[PDB]
Amino acid sequence: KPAMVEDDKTYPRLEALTTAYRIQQMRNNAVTTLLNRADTLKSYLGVGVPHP
Amino acid sequence: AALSGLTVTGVGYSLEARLTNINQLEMGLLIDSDVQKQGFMIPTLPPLVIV
Repeated sequence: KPAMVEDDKTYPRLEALTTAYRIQQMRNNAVTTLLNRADTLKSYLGVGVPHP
Repeated sequence: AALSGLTVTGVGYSLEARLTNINQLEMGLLIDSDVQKQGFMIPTLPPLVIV
């Protein structure tokens, strides 16, 4: 922000920052983690093979 | 007869704009004060005599 003027258009409220934070933590990173876990299991164990 | 043959074409332009630095970023004219000290001394002069 230019820090001698207050704004509501060049600056949406803190709610926008919180929304970006929540979406980033909850959706994209979690989905990436789940898919990477799936690919890791695929790579390590093969298919249909139960290890002791 | 006077205008016979004249051709007129536009070439270019120049644009006048200021940069509205709301955050301020600019040099400018400084203003300060200075003092000159000067002194003036008084001598003596040759004397008149009565005898």
